[PDB]
Amino acid sequence: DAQTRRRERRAEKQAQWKAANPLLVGVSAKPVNRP
RNA sequence: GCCCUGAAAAAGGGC
Repeated sequence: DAQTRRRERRAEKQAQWKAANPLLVGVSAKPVNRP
């Protein structure tokens, strides 16, 4: 189809969403900033 | 068949 294909074009929407939605991404997979 | 929206590995929508 074209949507499933468009999803590959959504990697920017996914990586932008995934970047701010780790909570909805692999439980226990949230980065932090306190070394 | 082509997309668009959804983050989607839902749900949706237009042509």
